[PDB]
Amino acid sequence: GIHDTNKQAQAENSRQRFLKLIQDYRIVDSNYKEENKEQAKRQYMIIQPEAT
Amino acid sequence: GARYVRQVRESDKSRLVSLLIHGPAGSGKTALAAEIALKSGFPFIRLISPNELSGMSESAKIAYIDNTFRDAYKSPLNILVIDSLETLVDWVPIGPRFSNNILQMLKVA
Ligand SMILES: Nc1ncnc2c1ncn2[C@@H]1O[C@H](COP(=O)(O)OP(=O)(O)OP(=O)(O)O)[C@@H](O)[C@H]1O
Repeated sequence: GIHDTNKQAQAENSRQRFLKLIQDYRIVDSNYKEENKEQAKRQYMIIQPEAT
Repeated sequence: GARYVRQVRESDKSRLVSLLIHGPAGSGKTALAAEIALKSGFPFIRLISPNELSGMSESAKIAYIDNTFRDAYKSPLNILVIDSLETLVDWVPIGPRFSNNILQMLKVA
């Protein structure tokens, strides 16, 4: 699209949308990590089944 | 403390007295214990602390503490200081995990 302003516009729109997609992915990942932490806290912060 | 010391000194029937010193961390407990022990003025004084017991093995610790209790039954007036019980017995709450044999040995001693 370097020589046609319309093609450049199209490319930039694709870029924006793909960037939004990436952001969404990042968000999901972060949230899930944070949740996995709280569950891993839940399970072991208490007296445990009888010894090995 | 001094009162208790005189009590053990004089009485003929109370031949064994045990004390416990508890409080928040950093309250300065061992200093008090040592000061009482020193100012008592008995022939025989001894100290069991975690600080000595590093790096050695389980059988070795039980042996050592047994020896120390053996040695104190000469000399008809005696004093022993046991520092920081919980770390001698390997406490960590996560399991919780700790060594039961040592605990029993002290409980019987
Ligand atoms: N009145 C007092 N009571 C307690 N400690 C005192 C007092 N006056 C001074 N100290 C200071 O207490 C310090 C020793 O405290 P000590 O070793 O008993 O601490 P601790 O809280 O038992 O330790 P830890 O938490 O490591 O087991 C010394 O530096 C001593 O100067």
